[PDB]
Amino acid sequence: MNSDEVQLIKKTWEIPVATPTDSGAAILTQFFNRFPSNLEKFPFRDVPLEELSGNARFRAHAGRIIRVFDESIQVLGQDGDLEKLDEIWTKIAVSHIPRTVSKESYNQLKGVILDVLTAASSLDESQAATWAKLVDHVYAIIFKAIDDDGNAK
Ligand code: HEM
Ligand SMILES: [Cl-]
Ligand SMILES: [Mg+2]
Ligand SMILES: [Mg+2]
Repeated sequence: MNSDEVQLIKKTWEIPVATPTDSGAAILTQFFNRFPSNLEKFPFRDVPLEELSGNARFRAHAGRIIRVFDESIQVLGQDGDLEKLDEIWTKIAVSHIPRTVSKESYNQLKGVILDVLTAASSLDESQAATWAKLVDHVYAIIFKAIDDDGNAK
């Protein structure tokens, strides 16, 4: 990723990261609206869709997605970037093994994250592609740590 691309990610991230609560809720509500089976993994599985963002555990997970991306973006373009991303995302992958989060489930979330960011920062196609390169990189890291069903390899 060239220096222009890193800068673009950093600068466009400033908008959605300014509001972790709303931005994370946009991601996670969309995930559950499109792909409701994923609700069942959480303790808030029976909370009505319109009430999800009021649930504290929903808010915690929503905020985690934003914060982990923020941590990831912070390391870009500087020494140790690849190592630090591998660390971050390997740990995320292993953390979900006890919840059998499948590769399909991750891929469901992937498209929703990119959708939310594209809208939030008004990304053009080229800018969205730069974001997709980052996300695909981190997904490579996740996916070398799990089988298709989300178990350890
Ligand atoms: C960008 C992707 C994601 C990130 C960064 C993320 C991050 C996290 C983190 C940091 C935790 C806390 C782990 C702990 O208890 O120590 C967590 C828990 C959890 N995540 Fe994710 N997650 C992601 C995607 C997903 C997906 C796709 C699902 C699918 C349903 C999911 C389901 C869960 C569940 C069920 C928990 C445990 C909740 C509980 O124990 O009450 N996550 N996630
Ligand atoms: Cl579903
Ligand atoms: Mg297996
Ligand atoms: Mg099994």
